[PDB]
Amino acid sequence: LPSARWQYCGQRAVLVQFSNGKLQSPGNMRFTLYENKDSTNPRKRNQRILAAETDRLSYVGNNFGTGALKCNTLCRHFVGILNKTSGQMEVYDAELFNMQPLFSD
Amino acid sequence: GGLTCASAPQGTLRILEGPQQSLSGSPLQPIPASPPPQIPPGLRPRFCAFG
Repeated sequence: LPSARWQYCGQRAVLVQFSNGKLQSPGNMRFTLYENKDSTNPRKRNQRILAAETDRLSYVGNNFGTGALKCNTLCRHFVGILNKTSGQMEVYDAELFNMQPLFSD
Repeated sequence: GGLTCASAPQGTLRILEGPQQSLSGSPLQPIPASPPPQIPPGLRPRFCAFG
């Protein structure tokens, strides 16, 4: 019955939810994330956009618009690491992004 | 600005509020049954036959 010391250390590690399938073959794929300017009003704490550069398509992931998922607001998402020699499951705040390929207008 | 991918996640944990056992161990509370109708005390012949 294994245990793990819960050492909460604090940054928000992104997690990806592809609307196409599973990313099972990673390769040359560039990932960049975007944050709003005005940090004054409390909407900047949720405004974040993740962009995915592939040569074929570009995948974009929101937190606010129509299609942004409700699993990271009605429930929190954490990330365990479990440095096995020390035996401490150190925990990071996380978000899940449901990515959707961009086409046109 | 890398954001390189990592390996597959090697386990999930689900945390939720568990129900208490001490509220789960109580015996039942039946409604007490009303008694069957009993003969009211102090009954006697109030009618003597005429004449």
